[PDB]
Amino acid sequence: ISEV
Amino acid sequence: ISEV
Amino acid sequence: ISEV
Amino acid sequence: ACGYSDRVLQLTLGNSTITTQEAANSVVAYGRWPEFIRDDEANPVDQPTEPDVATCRFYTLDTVMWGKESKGWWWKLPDALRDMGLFGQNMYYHYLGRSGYTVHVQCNASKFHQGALGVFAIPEYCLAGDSDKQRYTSYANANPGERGGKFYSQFNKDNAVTSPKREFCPVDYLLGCGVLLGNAFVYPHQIINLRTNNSATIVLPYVNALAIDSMVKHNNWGIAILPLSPLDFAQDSSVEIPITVTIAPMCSEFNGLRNVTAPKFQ
Amino acid sequence: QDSLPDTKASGPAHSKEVPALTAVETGATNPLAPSDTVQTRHVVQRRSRSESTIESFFARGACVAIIEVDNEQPTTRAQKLFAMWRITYKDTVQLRRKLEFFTYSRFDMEFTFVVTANFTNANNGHALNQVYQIMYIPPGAPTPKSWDDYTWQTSSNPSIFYTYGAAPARISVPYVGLANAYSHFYDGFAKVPLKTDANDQIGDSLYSAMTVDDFGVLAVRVVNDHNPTKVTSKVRIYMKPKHVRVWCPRPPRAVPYYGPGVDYRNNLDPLSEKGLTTY
Amino acid sequence: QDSLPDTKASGPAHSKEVPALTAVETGATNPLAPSDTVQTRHVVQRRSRSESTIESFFARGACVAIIEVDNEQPTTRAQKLFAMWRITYKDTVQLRRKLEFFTYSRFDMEFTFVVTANFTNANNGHALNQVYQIMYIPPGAPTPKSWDDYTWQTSSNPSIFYTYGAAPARISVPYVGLANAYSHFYDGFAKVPLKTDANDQIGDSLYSAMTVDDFGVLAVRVVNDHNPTKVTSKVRIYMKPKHVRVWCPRPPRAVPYYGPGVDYRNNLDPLSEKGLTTY
Amino acid sequence: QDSLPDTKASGPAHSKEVPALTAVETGATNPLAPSDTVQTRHVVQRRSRSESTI
Amino acid sequence: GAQVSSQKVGAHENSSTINYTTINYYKDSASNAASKQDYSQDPSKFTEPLKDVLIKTAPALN
Amino acid sequence: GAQVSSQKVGAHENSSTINYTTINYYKDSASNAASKQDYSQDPSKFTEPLKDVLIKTAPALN
Amino acid sequence: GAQVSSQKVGAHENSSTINYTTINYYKDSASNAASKQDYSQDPSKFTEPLKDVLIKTAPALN
Amino acid sequence: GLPVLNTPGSNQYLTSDNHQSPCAIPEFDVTPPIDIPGEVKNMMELAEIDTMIPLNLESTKRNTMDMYRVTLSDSADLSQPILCLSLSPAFDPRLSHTMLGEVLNYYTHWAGSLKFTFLFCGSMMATGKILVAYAPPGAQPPTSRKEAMLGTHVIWDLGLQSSCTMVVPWISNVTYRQTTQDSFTEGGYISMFYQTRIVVPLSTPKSMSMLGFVSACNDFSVRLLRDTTHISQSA
Amino acid sequence: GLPVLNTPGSNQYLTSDNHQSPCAIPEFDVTPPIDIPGEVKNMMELAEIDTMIPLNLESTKRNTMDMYRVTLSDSADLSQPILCLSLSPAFDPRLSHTMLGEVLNYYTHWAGSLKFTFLFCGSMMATGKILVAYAPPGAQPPTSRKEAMLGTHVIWDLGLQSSCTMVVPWISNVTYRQTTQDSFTEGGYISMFYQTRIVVPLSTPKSMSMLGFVSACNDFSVRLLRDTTHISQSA
Amino acid sequence: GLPVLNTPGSNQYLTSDNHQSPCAIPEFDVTPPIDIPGEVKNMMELAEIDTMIPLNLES
Ligand SMILES: CCOC(=O)c1ccc(OCCCCC2CCN(c3ccc(C)nn3)CC2)cc1
Ligand SMILES: CCOC(=O)c1ccc(OCCCCC2CCN(c3ccc(C)nn3)CC2)cc1
Ligand SMILES: *C(=O)CCCCCCCCCCCCC
Ligand SMILES: *C(=O)CCCCCCCCCCCCC
Ligand SMILES: *C(=O)CCCCCCCCCCCCC
Repeated sequence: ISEV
Repeated sequence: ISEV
Repeated sequence: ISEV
Repeated sequence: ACGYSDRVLQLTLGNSTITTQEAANSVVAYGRWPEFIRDDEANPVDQPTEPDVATCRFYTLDTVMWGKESKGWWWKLPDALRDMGLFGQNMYYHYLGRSGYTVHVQCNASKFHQGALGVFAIPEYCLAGDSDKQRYTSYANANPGERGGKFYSQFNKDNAVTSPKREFCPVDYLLGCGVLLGNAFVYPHQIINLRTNNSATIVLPYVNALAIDSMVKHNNWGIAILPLSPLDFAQDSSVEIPITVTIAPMCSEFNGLRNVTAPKFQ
Repeated sequence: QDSLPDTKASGPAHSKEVPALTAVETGATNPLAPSDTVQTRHVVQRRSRSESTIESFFARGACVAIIEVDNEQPTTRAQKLFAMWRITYKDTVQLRRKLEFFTYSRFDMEFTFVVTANFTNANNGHALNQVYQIMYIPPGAPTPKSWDDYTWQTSSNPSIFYTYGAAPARISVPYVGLANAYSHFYDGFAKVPLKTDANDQIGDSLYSAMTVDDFGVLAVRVVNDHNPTKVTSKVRIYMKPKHVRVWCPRPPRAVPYYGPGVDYRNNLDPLSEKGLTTY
Repeated sequence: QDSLPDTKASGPAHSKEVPALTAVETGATNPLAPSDTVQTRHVVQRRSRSESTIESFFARGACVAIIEVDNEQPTTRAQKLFAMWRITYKDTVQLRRKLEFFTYSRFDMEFTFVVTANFTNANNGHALNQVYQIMYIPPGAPTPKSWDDYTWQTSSNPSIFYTYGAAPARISVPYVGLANAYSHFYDGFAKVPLKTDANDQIGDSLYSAMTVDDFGVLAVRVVNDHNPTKVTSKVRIYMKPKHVRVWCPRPPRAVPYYGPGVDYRNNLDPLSEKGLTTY
Repeated sequence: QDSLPDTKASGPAHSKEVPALTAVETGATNPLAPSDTVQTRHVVQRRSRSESTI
Repeated sequence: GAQVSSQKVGAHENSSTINYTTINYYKDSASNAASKQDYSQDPSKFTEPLKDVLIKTAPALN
Repeated sequence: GAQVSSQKVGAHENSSTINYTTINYYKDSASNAASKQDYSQDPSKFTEPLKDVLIKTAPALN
Repeated sequence: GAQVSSQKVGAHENSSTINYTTINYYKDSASNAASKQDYSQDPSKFTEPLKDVLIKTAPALN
Repeated sequence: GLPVLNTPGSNQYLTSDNHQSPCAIPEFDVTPPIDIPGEVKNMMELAEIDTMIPLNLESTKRNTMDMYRVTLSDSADLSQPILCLSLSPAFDPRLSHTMLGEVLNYYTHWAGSLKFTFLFCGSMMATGKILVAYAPPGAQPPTSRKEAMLGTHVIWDLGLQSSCTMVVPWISNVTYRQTTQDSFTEGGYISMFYQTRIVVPLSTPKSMSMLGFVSACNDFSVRLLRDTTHISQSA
Repeated sequence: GLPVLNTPGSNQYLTSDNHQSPCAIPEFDVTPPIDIPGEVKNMMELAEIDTMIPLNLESTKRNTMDMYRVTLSDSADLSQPILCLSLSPAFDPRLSHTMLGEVLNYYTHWAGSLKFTFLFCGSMMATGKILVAYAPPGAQPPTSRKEAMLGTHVIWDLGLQSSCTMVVPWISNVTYRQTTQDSFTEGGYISMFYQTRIVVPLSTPKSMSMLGFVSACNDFSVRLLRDTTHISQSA
Repeated sequence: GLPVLNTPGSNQYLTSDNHQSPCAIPEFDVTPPIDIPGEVKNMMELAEIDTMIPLNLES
């Protein structure tokens, strides 16, 4: 994932 | 997962 | 995963 | 160093040697030199025949004359070589045959002559026919042997329906095949422009959708020679100079030996 | 990054190096850039050839066939209760011309089917929704003689059952060629006349043609038993080549196609009149 | 957090600092807050400008065109068996006015298509469900002369096949401008009249217009062969700009639009009567 | 990998080993390859029986 | 490739930070939805284009 | 089995690298979509098939 | 529970090993698709059921 | 086949939605951006720019250049208001077509402080003191300076600094007012009076114009996007 | 049953899409590739190959072998242009059917530098100097060498190297021009003049052909795929 | 409700497909395999068995  |  |  | 040049070549294959003092370098079609079928691209399982020097040497075809009205000449490979010494025998004794070629086109004149020959090596050169009837050119007509065929300035439809000629009608500006000649330069080529060079030298690899095929049923390469600029000299309105085509098979191999194929060319 | 080369800053020249002169007789195209012949500035180039890649050029579903099939009372005279089409890109011209920039190709094929229908006559009652069967019959397999005979049992042949009104049907086909690549052009024959043949028809063949059935046929029918009123339907087939590779470039078709080979017949005059010194 | 600045507590003043006085001649707006001119309390501010961001202002699908297409017996006189529309935001006024608060823009475009149909006449039997083809024809490409001619083969042009009754069709278009930004306004010409021209029509051009075809057309047709009874259809096109950037603000249109440029014709009186000293 | 066996390069023979002769009476099928009876080249085989599995 | 962000929660249920998940399905960014996470900026290029920007308590003209 | 790649972003929203995710659902590669990540090559086999390739500032014929 | 395997790639796009993903949604294995990853075997039980299996270069009958 | 169940909302189309969709022109080579001057990130930036108010909408003055001109005079009746106006930024005819009024007319709700700036376009020999005011809603709209003095106000002295700014502070009961007219969300009254009078010397014009400007303060915001009544289209 | 909601676009068919679909012939044993000579990775490669220009499209010359031949002569009127042409690679009749023109006719937009190469097909005893030029758009299209000299140009000296190459540098206002004709995206003018004249000795032909070629430079690209007008089909 | 978009091919039936589907007889007690002689894994095994040719197809 790329959770901001 | 079970990647063969 | 296989993220290129 | 020493004195070497782009214009002076010696080609040696088997017992034959060609010299030229006015070349315009030389072309290797698609950057690929001829080579034998590799084990990992191999399909027929039988041990191949590789005749080497006996077939991979220079055969010179009958000379054609270039004059002010000459619209152009064409040849097909292996067909132009079907009767050439041991190459021809190997072609007709085997079901399968692959081979690459060195093509050397020869045409000298004088510093006061003028004209330019476009020399084109075309993969799968399918030509257009005579008729209302599509895909109807007969095998014997499709294959002129060493003689080759010619081009025409225009489309004369073979009218005689009842007993049809079953010949090609190759129109020059359409490259004999429904396309414009000016784009034929995407094919491997050289130009013999008489103020620059005596000759053209094109090295052809075997090109096909298969590693090996029937040479009797299928031509791999077409050789088209069309005058891009017409022959001219001094003021003499009927000039004529010879064009001579010399071709050599390269890396020739044959599979599927049995009794000889004798095609009917009548 | 996939951008094209930057333009280099290039200044005045007085030298023995002459890029501007060449000899096209060699077979070569002169590799020149603007900076070889005029003074140039430095340009950081961002343009790219992303849309002109082989995949991007063919990445579009093209119409290759319009198959018409009727659903009506099986009377007793030549009807359209079922139809057959030989699979090809040659009944249409647009994709044919694109594929023919190249001598050989290799690819997977995606087929999409748009089905439309309508009432043929002013009125006899109506019709309940139709299901269509699109069956592939590879060469060798029994072809149907009747819209509901045993071949439609399709035990081994692949079939699509399409429901009218549903999203257009779609399947993919592997690279299925007998050779290592598809030949868009074949300068040869399937048979050779031999000196020892009885009639000289034994060895006769069509120039450029390879196998008699090429890749087989699509048999299409309406599975529904006929309504009292006739419904006419058309199946439009859109073909897209995917995972594409191509070999040996060719000049594009310049004059109208005349059948499955390279034959031309007329409109052999592709170019307009324009004066030599007219812009 | 994206909330607006808090109000500071501000008390009485007797000073040489005068925020309340200024000179608008400079071109500047006086940067004042309530605390510069009146006594204020401390307010912890929670309000935000989330909905007035450029994206949020344009983040809505707007109606830009109503294309009408008929499906009926191809008779022999001007019909609507197919239709063409030049892609633009200028046939409608609402989105046009919004885009025109700005001189230049850059964005991706989302197109949604609502298709409705109905029976044109009292009665001749009925119609089976229709499939619509929406084809994009970029400038240069062959435009259709007939509802089922070869151009509809669509081998390279993008086409949408919409089934009546299905959820409205939707596609996205990249930023496709010839420039670095779209010009909502162009103070210029596409051609210049030169002193050496033959007729003085050679160099004539429309003021403000740039390319002749702008971005091409959408060709629309019903793929279905005609029923006995006529079906009339309308395709409504909704346009939404997404991933939006805009430059150089402009005064909004105050009087009714009169064609594709800035021309006004009438209702040049936008403002009401109100007395000077009337609340 | 699931490809079929490669063809081995096989040359001339003059021997007491006779693969070409057999006796079907036994109930057996003679296990021969092209290289047992004709001269063969080396072929790297890539074909497979993927579609003819049960 | 899932992308996770906090929602700006307006009306809070009687049940703290809540999140939402996004995944792009297409290669062309034109196909993507709008992030709507937009940064703002100063109005000064419009409200104050002056070569010598002056402070509000000082005389505009001096 | 998810495959994640960067999009070549054309028009950038006013909100850096964006990604997209791909998963193959079928055993037969013929069923797969097109990656559209295509490497290019030199034109030389077409623009320059010469046995002695020469440099543009030198005389083509010598 | 996702299962990941390599595809046997036939026609390769101009863009190496590609994979596909499988998940079983149902408790009963009868509901499952076909893996199509099938191992082969020797024909000998059919082509050679002999009690004394002999080698092809030797005489079948001795 | 993953087991799925279609929920309500399925197959609808909402104008306000935010979803992905197929790209009709794949792998297209997009033109890069260049740094153009004048970029805007929020509509509220435009509402913070001072724009000139059509303060004079009398019969012959409206839809004319004079709608922007308020006449100040040394012989004006000092008891009367110079101008009176309602604080309805998107609705009041004098405010509704300003850049502020225009942005607000694409929204349903507004909140925040506003600032009015007046410019004296008289001669340099002209002097004067003016009272400009703001009365929050609920009482009688001011008819006398006496009443106006009692609310928020600025006494403007004319001089080298040519312009004066009165800030109308956000004083509201509701957290957001409406952009349309409504007594429940009314904003109050703006009025102007002479504090002394315009005084000129001889050989000097006794009459002159005052121009007025409006803009939003940095606390101003808007919400609920809507269509404007300020543009329309015939059949 | 995973709760799902069908978005707009559902059940449509886009010709331009990129999706997976069931394989109709499962587990098929595919024929492996072999290394065929001549592989192409991009259409732009074909446009970089020199192809011969139909420079002479006069009434009796067009659709004939002579359309490729421009006559140069020692008695030509030296004041006149040898040839004039518009820089419209996909549209101009002389350029539109070249391999370059053909690839560009499947696209809406082109950008980059082009190069024109001319071949002297005269006798070796023939000499001459020729000026070949390129005028960017906006002014009068050149009618005299005098005017042509002023723009981008090469003075070609005939000699052992038989051919000359003029590069037309990318000089444009827009980032991409259109492949169709359009004054807003016009490319300018190409023209040719004698710098001195063709000079021959006696017993030598006084007249001869010049052949011309066009190809793209490595900075050239195209975009927005479209259908060509160069092929069509009857009912 | 996960936002989904129905692609072409949706609701079709392909004879050649390979998908899961509901089991009509859940939790059924299946009979186990036994080791039967003569198992076949590939059709090509049968083609490798010598069979007798009808060489003489005269009238
Ligand atoms: C004749 C000239 O054209 C060609 O050479 C040429 C080359 C390759 C081509 O690809 C098609 C080959 C595959 C043939 C068919 C294989 C299976 N097809 C199926 C199968 C099942 C279903 C239900 N629907 N379609 C449809 C296509 C088509 C034509
Ligand atoms: C003329 C004034 O307006 C403009 O300047 C202006 C600027 C930008 C605009 O964006 C549209 C540009 C893209 C044009 C088209 C490109 C492709 N389109 C497609 C393509 C395929 C399909 C099936 N459906 N729609 C539809 C839009 C539209 C208008
Ligand atoms: C990053 O995305 C890795 C995690 C992926 C989680 C499963 C995604 C399921 C949806 C697949 C999208 C396929 C789009 C073509
Ligand atoms: C690799 O794919 C492991 C991660 C899997 C994430 C969930 C995928 C959900 C989609 C399942 C696809 C089933 C296709 C037959
Ligand atoms: C193993 O499967 C763990 C990973 C799960 C990834 C998400 C799967 C989403 C599909 C759920 C299937 C439910 C079937 C009843």
